[PDB]
Amino acid sequence: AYKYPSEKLFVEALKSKFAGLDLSDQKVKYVRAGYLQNARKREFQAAGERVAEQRGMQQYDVNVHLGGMTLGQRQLVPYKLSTRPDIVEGDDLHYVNNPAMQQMWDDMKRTIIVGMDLAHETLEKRLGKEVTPESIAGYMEAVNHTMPGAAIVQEHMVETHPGLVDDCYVKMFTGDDELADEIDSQYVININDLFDKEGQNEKLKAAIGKTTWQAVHIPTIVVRCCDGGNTSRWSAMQIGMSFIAAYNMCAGEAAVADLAFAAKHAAAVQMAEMLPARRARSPNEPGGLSFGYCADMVQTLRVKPEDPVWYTLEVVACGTMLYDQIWLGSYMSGGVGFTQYATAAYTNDVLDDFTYYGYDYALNKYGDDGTAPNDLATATDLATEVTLNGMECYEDYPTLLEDHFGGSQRAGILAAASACTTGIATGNSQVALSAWYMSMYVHKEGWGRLGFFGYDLQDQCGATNVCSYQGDEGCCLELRGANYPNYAMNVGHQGEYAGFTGSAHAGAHDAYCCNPLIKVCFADPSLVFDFSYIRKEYAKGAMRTFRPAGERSLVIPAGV
Amino acid sequence: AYKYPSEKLFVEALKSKFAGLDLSDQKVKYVRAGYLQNARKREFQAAGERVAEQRGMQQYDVNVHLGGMTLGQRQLVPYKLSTRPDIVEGDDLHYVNNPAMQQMWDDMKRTIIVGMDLAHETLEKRLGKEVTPESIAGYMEAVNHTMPGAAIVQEHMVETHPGLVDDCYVKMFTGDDELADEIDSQYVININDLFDKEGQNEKLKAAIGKTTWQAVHIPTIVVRCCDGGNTSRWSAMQIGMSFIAAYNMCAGEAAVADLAFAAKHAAAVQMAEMLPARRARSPNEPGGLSFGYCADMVQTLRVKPEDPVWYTLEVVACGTMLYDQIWLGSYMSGGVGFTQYATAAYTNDVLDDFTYYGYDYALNKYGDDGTAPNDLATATDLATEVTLNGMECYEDYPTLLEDHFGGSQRAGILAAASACTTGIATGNSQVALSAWYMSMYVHKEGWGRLGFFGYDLQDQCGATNVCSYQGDEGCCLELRGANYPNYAMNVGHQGEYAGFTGSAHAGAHDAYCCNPLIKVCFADPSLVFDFSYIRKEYAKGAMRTFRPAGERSLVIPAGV
Amino acid sequence: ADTIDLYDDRGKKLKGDVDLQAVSPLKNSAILSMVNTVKRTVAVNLAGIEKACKNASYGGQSRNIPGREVDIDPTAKADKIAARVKELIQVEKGDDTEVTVLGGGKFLRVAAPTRRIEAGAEYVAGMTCTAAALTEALREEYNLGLYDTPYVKNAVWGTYPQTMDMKGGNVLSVLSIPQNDEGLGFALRNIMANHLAMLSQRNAMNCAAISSILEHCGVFEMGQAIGLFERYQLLALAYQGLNANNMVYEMTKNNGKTGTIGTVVQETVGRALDDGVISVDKTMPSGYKVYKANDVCMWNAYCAAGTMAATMVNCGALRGAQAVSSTLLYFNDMIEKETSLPGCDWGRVEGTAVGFSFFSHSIYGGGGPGVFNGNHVVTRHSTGMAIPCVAVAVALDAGTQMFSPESTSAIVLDTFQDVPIMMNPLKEVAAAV
Amino acid sequence: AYTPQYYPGSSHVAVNRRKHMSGDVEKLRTVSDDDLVAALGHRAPGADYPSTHPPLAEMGEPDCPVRQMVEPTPGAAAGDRVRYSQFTDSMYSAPSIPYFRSYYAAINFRGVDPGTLSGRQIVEARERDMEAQCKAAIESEMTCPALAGLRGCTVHGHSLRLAEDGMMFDMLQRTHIEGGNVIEDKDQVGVPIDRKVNLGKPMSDAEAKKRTTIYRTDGVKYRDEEEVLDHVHLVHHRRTMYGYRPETAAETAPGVGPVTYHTV
Ligand code: F43
Ligand code: F43
Ligand SMILES: C[C@@H](OP(=O)(O)O)[C@H](NC(=O)CCCCCCS)C(=O)O
Ligand SMILES: O=S(=O)(O)CCS
Ligand SMILES: O=S(=O)(O)CCS
Ligand SMILES: [Cl-]
Ligand SMILES: [Cl-]
Ligand SMILES: [Cl-]
Ligand SMILES: [Cl-]
Ligand SMILES: [K+]
Ligand code: NA
Ligand code: NA
Repeated sequence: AYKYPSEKLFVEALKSKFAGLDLSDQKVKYVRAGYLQNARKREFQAAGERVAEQRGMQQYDVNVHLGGMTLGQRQLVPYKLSTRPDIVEGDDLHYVNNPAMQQMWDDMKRTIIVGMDLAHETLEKRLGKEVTPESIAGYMEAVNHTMPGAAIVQEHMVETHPGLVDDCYVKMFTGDDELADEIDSQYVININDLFDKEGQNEKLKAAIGKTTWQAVHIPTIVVRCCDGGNTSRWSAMQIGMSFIAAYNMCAGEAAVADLAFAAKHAAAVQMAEMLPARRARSPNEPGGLSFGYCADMVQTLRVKPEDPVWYTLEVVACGTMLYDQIWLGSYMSGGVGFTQYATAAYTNDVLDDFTYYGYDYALNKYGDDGTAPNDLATATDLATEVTLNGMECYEDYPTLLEDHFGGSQRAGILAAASACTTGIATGNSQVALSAWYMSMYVHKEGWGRLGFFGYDLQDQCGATNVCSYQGDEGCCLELRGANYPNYAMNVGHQGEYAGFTGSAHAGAHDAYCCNPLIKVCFADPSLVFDFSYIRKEYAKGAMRTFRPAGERSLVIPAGV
Repeated sequence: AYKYPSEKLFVEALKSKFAGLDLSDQKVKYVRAGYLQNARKREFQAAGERVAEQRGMQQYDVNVHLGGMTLGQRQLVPYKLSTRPDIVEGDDLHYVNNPAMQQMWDDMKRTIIVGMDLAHETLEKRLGKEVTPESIAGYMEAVNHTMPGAAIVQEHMVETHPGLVDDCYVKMFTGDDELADEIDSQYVININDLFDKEGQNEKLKAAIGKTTWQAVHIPTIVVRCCDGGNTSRWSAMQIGMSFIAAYNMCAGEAAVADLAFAAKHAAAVQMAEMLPARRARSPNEPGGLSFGYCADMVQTLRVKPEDPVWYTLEVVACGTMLYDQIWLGSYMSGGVGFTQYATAAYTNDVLDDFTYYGYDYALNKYGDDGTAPNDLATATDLATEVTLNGMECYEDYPTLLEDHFGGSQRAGILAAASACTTGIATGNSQVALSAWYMSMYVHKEGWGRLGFFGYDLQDQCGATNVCSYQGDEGCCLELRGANYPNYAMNVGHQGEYAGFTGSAHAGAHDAYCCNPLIKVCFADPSLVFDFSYIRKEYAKGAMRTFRPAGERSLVIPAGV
Repeated sequence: ADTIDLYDDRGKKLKGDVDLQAVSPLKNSAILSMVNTVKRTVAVNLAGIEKACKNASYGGQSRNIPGREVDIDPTAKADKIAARVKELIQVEKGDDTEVTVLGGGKFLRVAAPTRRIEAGAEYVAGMTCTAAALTEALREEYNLGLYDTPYVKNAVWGTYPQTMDMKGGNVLSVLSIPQNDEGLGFALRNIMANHLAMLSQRNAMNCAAISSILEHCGVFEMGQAIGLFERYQLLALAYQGLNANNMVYEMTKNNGKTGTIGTVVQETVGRALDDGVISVDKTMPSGYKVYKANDVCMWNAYCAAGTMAATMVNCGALRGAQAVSSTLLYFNDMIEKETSLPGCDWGRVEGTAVGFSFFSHSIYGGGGPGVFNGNHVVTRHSTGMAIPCVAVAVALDAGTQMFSPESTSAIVLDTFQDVPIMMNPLKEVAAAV
Repeated sequence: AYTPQYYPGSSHVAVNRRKHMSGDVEKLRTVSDDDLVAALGHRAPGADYPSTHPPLAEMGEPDCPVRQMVEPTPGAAAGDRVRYSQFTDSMYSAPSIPYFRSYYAAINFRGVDPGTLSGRQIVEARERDMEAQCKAAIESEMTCPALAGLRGCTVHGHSLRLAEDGMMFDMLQRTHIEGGNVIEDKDQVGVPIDRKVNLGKPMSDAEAKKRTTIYRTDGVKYRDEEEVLDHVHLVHHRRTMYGYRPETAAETAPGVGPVTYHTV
């Protein structure tokens, strides 16, 4: 079993940021260098000079910072992606500057899962058509021509440039191995090959049954021009065109409308539902994303289920970026936004140290993954120990506290380590949720501070709403999400909740948390972003080595 | 006054498409060449070959078209942008392939207008601050540094790359000429310079009064990653940061929340409001765009008000592309979509011929612009004559009927010409609306067809709902939009309604149709898209000579 | 069963030994009447209609549609218009339809007949029938025709139906449109704190009552007052909103000259102990005493009364609304520290207050206290035990706010200042028992 | 009347926390009125208080029973603006911690709007009332002028290593040491002021640890303060229990398990 080592996991990053530093020193010399100390700020200042000259109007200027000081009166320190060798400047993790982060969200937003069984039943009932592997194969060729925006029925149609929509495609998947083996492998997500550890493939096939699904991914450029509400509609239009051609239907008869309703509604599985008026949004936007679905999109669980912590922390990385940086920090606010509120959860191996410490504590006290008692007493023990140890780390290593300089960062990381430890130990997301709130209460009394002004709205509502069963309070964690009322506003929580939702199912040695269709869909390697190793992808984006979809270089000028 | 000439305005485009053709011929030889006739289709086929090889999965292939036939069994004909020399392949007008079209919408979605008076009153009342041209100038510098995503208060902030957000800026505007003159011109929309014809500047300043406004344009890249709901929130965050710095506030005191409510709600003028659940969308999306606002964004009226038809047809070009190609053809559906449903209204000088014919008829019968009787009898006369003349043109010129091959295109163009003629003549949008429905009914009986299966839902509800005053029926045209219930679904109407809403105010020689703030905001030459000549911009996009904002070349790899 | 003594807004006893159930939203005729009144009553801004038509400013927000002015003067014909509206909306002579001219002709109060609400599914029939009756009355009075009536219609209805609401219109409810509900049962929760302060005429005791009643009516409609939770909610309503046993009034009086949030905490603990609601449970080595609740729902009710009195003492001393967010937070944080018992709504008042403090002192949203309500994403989280304190704080403010009752809700004051349930809610609730 | 106990725990840090809550904080230094007004930055020393509304006596008030029994503060009666003081405190054993500054304000002063955050703590009140509250705090043992300071913006520093001279990092350097004393020569939002406000000597490291309310490994270790941990646990448990059902029976509902406490 896992054994926590003698050197803290965060020490390497500290030594790599501060070569030669005595890590016990509570004091430092401030040189007040300002922005010139930092290559990225200097590059930004020069970029702002060009912007202003080209457009005839002032833009970025570090000297506009208030007080007569530029950024960097203290040292501006870079960030190591956790479990990676890559150290990047902080700005390289801003979502606007990071194409890997943009493409992760675009890959989620442009996806819809659509059942095929109802459509096939419609063809049989209304038209008397026979559906066979041969007819399905013709349909799969049709839908991969039409889905990116190309014509199959009419004359004199104009079409999308195939190179602008190269990321759009459709694959089918099924729990019926006999059907899966008859269709050309280019069109099929192979559950057996992708889910070859701990019998995960059999768990998924049993859960899906002998039903057939299409994983549809519309073009990135489309969701960029438009919104997530485009996705199920775009998918349905081209599914319908493909059924018309593949089954020799009238191109617009009553039965076509049954196919439309099936593909748009009855057999459609959105990533997220709509939101209420104050935060009005179309479907397939982040506020509607449930924590169980977020956890199921991440794929480290199919690669290495024997280390539940790794998958857990990749889910944290996925969720904290999406929910804090893009959703809360952009869709719901904007500006400079919330980069470091999220980086605290996925850089410098800090949450990893605190969580592996807890995993080791729980293994030794309660036993194997997922066997700890599913009760409030166990959540109390694990949360308190994990939180005290983490607070002691921040107290004993001054540059660790300086990394998580904002209390909100500290609160989310200490509570995530607590709740992830509890999830893996008990195998129960709801018990882990009690542990999350306990961490916050413990933290507040130790230091006489917690997070930002409004950090613990959900915190103080939290313990009492874990086990409520009242209409707008009660909800299992897997089905909560960014629209659960107490959670609808604040940084430093949503991605951590997805993380420990994953931790509970990793501790139980499950193949998924909430929806096996989501799990299979996002395992497919034909997606642009690699959902199996989130932090590795973020490093590529920060290093300008991630190629996203959706660019318009094919149809724009260049020139001097 | 205008005199309609001896040669139809659409003849040039016919002769340039078909060199040497006798335009009276009703018959043609079909050669059945298929896709190889057309350079763009051949390029697309080659692009699809690369896509498939690069990803290991079939994508575009012309031979997937049903029937054993590829596109182009007839001749595939290009399109001349109306009033422009540019002739382009039809695919170059698909919104996905045309960056000018994408940037037009992005410029609208990323814009919010925010009053400053309430904010200034808050500073006076709550803090006792004096607001002066000097303090405003400091605020304008602060907001142009912070708006794109840069820091002004905190230490150790990470920021957006200035080059990725070079299109983001804020200008102020005011009807108070003394304040406008005191602020550096780089920060001010100069109403007197931009609106120098027919006293338009004085009309705008009188309507706005001595009130002060900010035109905020957030980064294109942000609305591409997110949605139109991001705009007012992003704007408010950085307005808030800028007031904190410029007025030496506590960086987070109760008064700051009053500034936030002012910027987000009380003094915020969205481009569009939210939509109901079935078509759930954030604010600043096309479904919420009123026809009056769409017409006021187009700026040909400030350039050449003495030709009301030109501005009118630029509005038609703006609206038909946005509402049919992007909104209905993507947000609300998708796929190949609705390019030619819209191109019929802005190519080959067809609508221009039909509308200038009507303008000449009305000038000779009723007199000067805007002076015709505002009654049903007048709408009847103008719509019938314009519709009959246009039908005769389609009957006498077979290649004109071949261009508007779909009944829906013909219906929208005949009715647009009828309604724009009525709007210019009467100066009344609501009377013009009666003329629009009259054209449809005349058309239907002449040819025993109108549009697609569902084209005239609004059509047949239409005459009776022009002058209804019932709750969900009555509405002046300026305030109707793409969420007016009868209008919420169908191509071939929305952009034309925006066009003749513009035609009525052009005929009356007004400076705007619905909101002077929108008018001034979109006159600013610092926007990426040129709102003063829509069809010229579309030609640039179709020719790959339009440079859009929002690309990620600065932070992505290239390589071999 | 539980009984309470009912006291008025001046601390005088109204009725003794009243069954807790007799103040239930499901049973008390005055509460049921209050709900009916807020559903079916609308304010009409005739001056606003006149201005929109004369200035072609249909839809508001600086809109102007040149050339489309309609020169009509409904404020000068308000009595004739009011009589026509009444004839168009009344179902039967002598029914509960009311149309009253206010402000010398500037406004109408329209109480649509209850039968129109009963015949529908929601509460919107008042707004829609009033808007329709007004549009017809203006068309008739001013001889409007085919092409100008649509513009006048937008003067009344705003941008409806391009928008879901009557945005920029001149028909006003204290409720919002149903589609603005955050969830199931939220319509009576969607009442702006500035409106509540005007309903009460800035009588803070009456504001507590009106707001508490409507909040708990919402909680009942949400399905969150079933079984044991009915007693939990009813005790909070009675003790926090209806001045049960005079506790809110007396605690405020006792702490009004020199008291603070903290002294109100102390008095609440002392009352709970003297009244047997809590007892010493165990004593720690330092001598710190852990308490236990002998009646859990009663302990909550005492904490709710204390939270209210603390608002009255602290915002009353400031004569400023903004301190309500910190009062709700620190009253409950410190009563937990003082007792080791959970605070009001088991942390949900404190949590609401944390986010409410943030969203009333930051860049990100919210505003001053007057813009919040039980349906607001920030302030929805307690089941009715936070917003009544917010509305009271808004009422107590002496002029520190930019978005004040007088600047956002003036027409609500004129519409409801003569309405008996809003003039003396505590007396009307007691009289209905 | 009820005798408050405020907070559990037996270490000297818990004793200090009860001192801050109860307001029994020692005065350690004197700051003149003019110096403090200059530091706060809302009006010139000696200037009349600006007003946001007329004095209550001049404009009258609504007929409200609460207004009629709650005495306005002096600043409310006068119609002062609501202004603020804001402090940042080092996690290296500053005397004060944010929540306990807010409890000090809420227990001991009338008509106050305190706010707690990790890197800043704010008190908003009518200007003259705010000044009196800030004077009490800044003159008391709640303040070391090296480990704490007035920062209305640009607050970064609470969690950073101290400078070599023991001053908490301030990006705007509103304070510095001269001759052993902390001198403030900018107002709380970073604007230079035309005076040197002498806040006196910083506390020794030993004095700071004797006066601090923070638990940490170099002082009173949090892990050892079992009474505070018990308190936290009791409150969490009872909140969880009553959210399920608000009755004593919930305290042993299935799922509670064998909850246990150190000292009770
Ligand atoms: C399958 C439908 C039923 C339906 O729901 N939509 C269809 C097809 C759909 C597809 C066709 C794509 C393809 O060829 O693979 C798309 C492009 C929408 C999409 N999914 O992207 C479209 N039509 Ni249709 N569709 C059009 C039209 C039309 C006209 C075409 C008449 C003719 O004489 O050619 C008729 C309706 C009518 O008779 O009025 C029509 C019907 C139909 N339309 C019939 C198929 C007709 C056929 O069998 O050939 N469209 C038009 O009238 C012009 C615009 C054109 C649209 C593409 C563009 O705007 O560029 C396209 C709009
Ligand atoms: C003006 C506010 C009030 C408000 O509504 N938002 C602010 C400012 C806002 C701005 C600051 C950008 C700039 O400097 O121009 C942005 C980036 C949001 C935006 N508009 O883009 C932000 N905060 Ni804030 N804000 C942060 C934080 C914090 C921490 C910082 C404490 C410290 O010791 O440095 C404190 C809250 C606390 O004390 O707990 C804080 C306060 C504040 N936060 C105070 C300003 C504090 C000051 O005067 O220095 N933020 C954090 O704790 C970490 C993450 C950080 C966010 C940026 C990122 O995630 O990268 C940023 C998130
Ligand atoms: C409260 C609400 O704002 P309003 O009060 O409606 O202006 C809501 N904002 C938010 O929740 C902001 C969330 C992100 C910024 C703060 C993160 S802690 C929104 O815009 O719909
Ligand atoms: O200072 S506040 O807590 O309001 C915001 C932190 S980003
Ligand atoms: O054929 S239909 O009218 O249904 C659709 C035309 S695009
Ligand atoms: Cl130093
Ligand atoms: Cl032939
Ligand atoms: Cl029950
Ligand atoms: Cl009980
Ligand atoms: K987008
Ligand atoms: Na190119
Ligand atoms: Na590059």
